Parts: sequence; structure tokens; C-alpha cells
Amino acid sequence: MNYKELEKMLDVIFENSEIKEIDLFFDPEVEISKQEFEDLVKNADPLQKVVGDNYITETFEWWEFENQYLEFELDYYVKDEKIFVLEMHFWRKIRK
Amino acid sequence: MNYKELEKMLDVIFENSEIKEIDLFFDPEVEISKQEFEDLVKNADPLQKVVGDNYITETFEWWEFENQYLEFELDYYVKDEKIFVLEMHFWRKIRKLEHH
Repeated sequence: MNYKELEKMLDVIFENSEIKEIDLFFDPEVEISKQEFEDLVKNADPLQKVVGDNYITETFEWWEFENQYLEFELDYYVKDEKIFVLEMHFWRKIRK
Repeated sequence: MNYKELEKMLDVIFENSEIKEIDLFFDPEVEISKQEFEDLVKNADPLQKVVGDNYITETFEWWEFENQYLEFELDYYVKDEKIFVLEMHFWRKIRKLEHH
């Protein structure tokens, strides 16, 4: 699965506000380049990064409208100059 | 959310075998016509349909290759001849040969 196919999924998640929550699990892990990862979280606000034993979990958010943000979390690890994505999660949340 | 957008998401799930599981929750519910629904499950094998008090849960599967299948389940309810989808789940499952 190339980053381009992932971008097609992201278009659907971002562009349809009725998607309250979506969870994606990959097996094998999806491989993307350093640039694609920075492109992936382009214009997002980095929230938390947790260096786990086996993988890193990072959270980001994009403002959508009003006080509603699209939150994004992924588990991944780094090897031989590539990012291996275990899973992705998006949820629309209202900030207090 | 238009049926084309839903169809766009399915094309990705179908064409990328690395997608082991996908869970989608809608709020508000996504409304599709009965024709769109049948088009959605065009070549799938119906596996189960459960009519509960508040919504229907229907499950389908498509054979992919060998003993590997793509399972699809959704919760929906019917009003004025239209289908309101609450949630969808997809998962790739291996149906193993069993019992000695």
C-alpha cells in the first residue's frame, strides 16, 4: 500500500464530517517515507508523542470548524530509513 | 455523506490487502438508498442478518484468494424507504481447514 492509496482514505475521512470515529489496523505494517510522514501530518498540530518499548504513538489534531477538531493517532516504528505504521485512529472531538 | 464517497473508501479497503481491520462510526447516520446498498454488496455473499428492536446488523463476505475473505458488517435502520447507517466494520479473515 503506497502513500497515495493512503491519501485516498484520508480524503474521505477529512472531507466527511459524519465520520465520528475510524480505526484502521494494518498487517503487514504499511511502509511510508520520511517525507510522506511529514506530508501525512501536514498542517496538523502535534499533540503527544510516546516512545514505547516497541513502537512510537503520536497524536495530532486539525481544526475542522467551531470547537471541533479531527484528532489523529498512530502507532509506528522506524527501521532502515522508513516508517512502519501499525495502526491509525481518527476521531472528531469537541474541545472544551 | 454521498454514496460515491463511501464507494471511494471501499475501493481502498478492497485494493489494499494490508488493511486487516477497519471500524467506522457515523454521527450523524449516513443515509443511502436501497439501490446504493445493493450496489455496495454487489458481489458479496450474505452471511447473517439480525433484526433487533432498534437496528439491523447485516454481515457479508467477499472471497479474495486462497482461504482469505473480506468480512463486512454494518448496523443500520430503515426510515421512509432509506437506509441510515450507524457503523460499518471490515475485516480480513482466514478460514482455516480444521479438525484432523
